[PDB]
Amino acid sequence: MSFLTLKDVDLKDKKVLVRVDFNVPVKDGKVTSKVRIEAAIPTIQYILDQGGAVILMSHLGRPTEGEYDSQFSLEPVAKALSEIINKPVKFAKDWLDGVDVKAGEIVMCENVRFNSGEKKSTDDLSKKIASLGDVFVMDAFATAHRAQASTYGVAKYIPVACAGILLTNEIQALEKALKSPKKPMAAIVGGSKVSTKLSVLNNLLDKVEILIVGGGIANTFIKAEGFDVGNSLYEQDLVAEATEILAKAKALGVNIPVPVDVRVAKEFSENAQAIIKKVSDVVADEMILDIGPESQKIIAELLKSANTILWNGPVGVFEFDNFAEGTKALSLAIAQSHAFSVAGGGDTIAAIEKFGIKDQVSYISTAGGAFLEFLEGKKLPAIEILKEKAIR
Ligand SMILES: Nc1ncnc2c1ncn2[C@@H]1O[C@H](COP(=O)(O)OP(=O)(O)O)[C@@H](O)[C@H]1O
Repeated sequence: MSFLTLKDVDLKDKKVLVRVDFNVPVKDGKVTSKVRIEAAIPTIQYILDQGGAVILMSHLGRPTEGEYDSQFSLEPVAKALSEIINKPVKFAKDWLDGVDVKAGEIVMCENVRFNSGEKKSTDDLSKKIASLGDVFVMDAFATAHRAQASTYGVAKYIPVACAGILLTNEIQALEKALKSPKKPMAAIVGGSKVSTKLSVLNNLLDKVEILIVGGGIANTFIKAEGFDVGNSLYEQDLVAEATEILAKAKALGVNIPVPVDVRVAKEFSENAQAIIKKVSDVVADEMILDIGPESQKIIAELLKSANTILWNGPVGVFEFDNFAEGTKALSLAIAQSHAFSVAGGGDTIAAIEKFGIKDQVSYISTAGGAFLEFLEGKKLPAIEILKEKAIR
């Protein structure tokens, strides 16, 4: 609401520049997944119906700035879009000098990342991009955490800057979980290290009633509670930090359900056999690879009560069937909850696909760092410039 959306701007007979996420996997000049191209169809369709000309801008892969590289050209993506849309898509390689388009037509620019000044958002390149159209639309959330000429700089100099369909929905789903969640609110933070999720843990610790820690993160908390972890993956350096997190959670009346029991193994492979053990019975030679059935029950209880769920990780190495029970019971609890659920991160997405509960999750973010920076409570430069340019 703080920024303008597609419905708040005049798109009739205007050159409309759209920053999309067409960072799709390519193999031998052919797209192996069309998911992200299918996602931006409503945004493209809407502009076309309003009477404007669409100018698509995107990044692909990791090319070196200031150089052209055919293995990262958006040419196969332009052909892929024309197939899905059924509408002709002109591919512009000389788009910076000029772009020629007529209402009802779609034009695909060559990869932005080739241009000098893109990563640093140079005012030189930002003004050149802004001069190509009348309105700027930002539809690529996965890149909203980076200030770049085609995600941030163009919005400074273009006459009109707004947010597209995908970006408006992503910010709305995330803000419905973070800014003012219907209580109770439960967050699940799982991963290999407390260090990589510390900022997520400190930001959520203030906004939730339930904070479930999982995997390597949970193991560090098990060590903080005084229990022996043996050969389990944990960060010794952060034990003092996780000890403080448990103290602040106590003071703020947050339920951090540290596992009461675990599933331990003597080998890290898909052939190892689970041994259900109380947290206090972990031997030196053993490693915690999943939670126990008592810890699953505690989690299922707490998520049944919740009206908002924020899921960022598993509770076990679910890639191993013998250590998948914990993440299965967690996924099934989230599915049964009917709470507004927001999921993000690769393991969470793999857990959702493996346990086939994708429909039963209200929102699934496919963003990486952009999703994590938002969960950390940080300002996303692409979003902030749209807020400024929305003021009248
Ligand atoms: N008990 C555990 N011990 C070791 N590794 C685990 C355990 N539980 C889960 N993992 C694995 O650790 C990885 C989590 O790392 P991370 O990349 O931070 O997760 P994400 O970024 O998707 O939230 C996952 O691959 C997960 O399967």
